[PDB]
Formats: sequence, structure tokens, C-alpha cells
Amino acid sequence: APQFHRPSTITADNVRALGMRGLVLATNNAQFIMDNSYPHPHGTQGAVREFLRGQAAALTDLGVTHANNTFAPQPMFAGDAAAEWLRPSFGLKRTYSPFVV
Amino acid sequence: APQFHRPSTITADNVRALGMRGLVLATNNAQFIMDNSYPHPHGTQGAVREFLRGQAAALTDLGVTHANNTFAPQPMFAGDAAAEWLRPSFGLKRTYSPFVV
Amino acid sequence: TQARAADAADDRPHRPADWTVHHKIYYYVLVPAFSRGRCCTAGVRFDRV
Repeated sequence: APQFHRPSTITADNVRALGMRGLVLATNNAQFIMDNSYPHPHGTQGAVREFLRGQAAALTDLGVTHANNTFAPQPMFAGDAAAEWLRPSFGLKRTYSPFVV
Repeated sequence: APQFHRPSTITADNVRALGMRGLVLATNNAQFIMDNSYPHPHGTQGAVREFLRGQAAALTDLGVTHANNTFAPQPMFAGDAAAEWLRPSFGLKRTYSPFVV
Repeated sequence: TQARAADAADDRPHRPADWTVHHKIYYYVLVPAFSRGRCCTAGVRFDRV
């Protein structure tokens, strides 16, 4: 389990394995006094490097769970199509409501 | 049971033990004539001091009876977060509808 | 910051040449008119954002 008052313990996978719902609470239930005797090896700012690799990875774990809730996200822009020579490439302005009933 | 025509009777425990609903009818059914036989030991202004230590302590006691009706008090102002080196501290303008169904 | 996520370049400008000119007309000319001298340009903490 990751502990937010210790720098060299916070990794991506200790954050990614937790869901995004409880990830809010675990940063909201840490200790206000920080332990600095065990620092992260890549600097204290390098501990910020790994955690924003960690929330961005758990966005996808939230994204798989709502793949049965939205539709398929089409490419947004032109120039990306398979057969571009007999019919052209569109791109959908992602402005609708993707919702599975 | 405090008698509000005698200033030497009102304590904090006589007001707090009485309910907030029953505090309305207890004061309204008092006597017009103010007895001067036994004054309060801290003066007549000393009974005005003691009268509000029992009412405002029942604000949280009525909050317990309304704690199953609203949510937990979030931080409303800055400088209040656990892991402040990786994300900052918010505060909720309580402009929503705190109500638990 | 281009539209084509597939097509990135090192030095090629993907925007038009008038795209840069329209920016300086916005920030240096329209913005002091509507701010009347009360506005600022702040550096960004993207890590905390």
C-alpha cells in the first residue's frame, strides 16, 4: 500500500491498482506532517513525476469500465481514413452525447 | 427546569438539557413580574452571559439530529489538504443543496 | 499543438502565416482596450493542474 507522507513509496502501480474513487480519499486522509528521512531517489519533484504517470494510468481503468456506457470514439480529424482514394476522410467533432441505453 | 423570572436559576445545563423546541414554550409561559429576591452572583449581566452558553451548545446537538440529513463538513477555505506537495487545497463554497435522501 | 495527432514535425509550421499575426493583434491591441490595464499573464504549474 502506498503512503503519501513517505516519498520513496509513491509509485505509479501502487496508485493504478487503486480505483479513482478511493484515490481521492487516500490523498485526503494522509498525514499533515511529512516524513522526509526516506526521500524519493529522483528528487522530491521526481515524486511528482511518477504520480501524474499514476493518475493518468488509472483514468484508463475508469475508461474501460464505461466502455459499455459510451460509443466508439471516431477519429476527430481528416487525413485519417483507410480507403482515402475512392471516398474521403471525415472527422467527428465530438460534440454529441455518447450514451449506451 | 429553570424559572426565567428568577435570575439566579439559569445555568448552562438547565438550558442545554431542555430541547430547542421546548425552549420556545418555556420562556413564553414565564411571569411578567421580575423577582428581585435572589439575584445572580455575577450580577444581572452575569445571567445574560450564562443564558447563551446553553443555547449555542444545542446548535451542534441539533446538528446531531440533522447529521443523518446532510453530509460531512468539507473544508471551505485554503491551506487545508493532506498531500500539499503534489496537489493543492480547495474549499467548498457551500452553494449546493446539503440534503441526504 | 497541431490538429493532426499523427502528423508532427520538428521545424515545419502547420499553422498559416497569418495565424501568428492575428495573435499579436488580439493580445496587444484588443486586450488592453477591454482590460483597461487590469490583467496579467501568469506562469503555469502544470503538475498541480
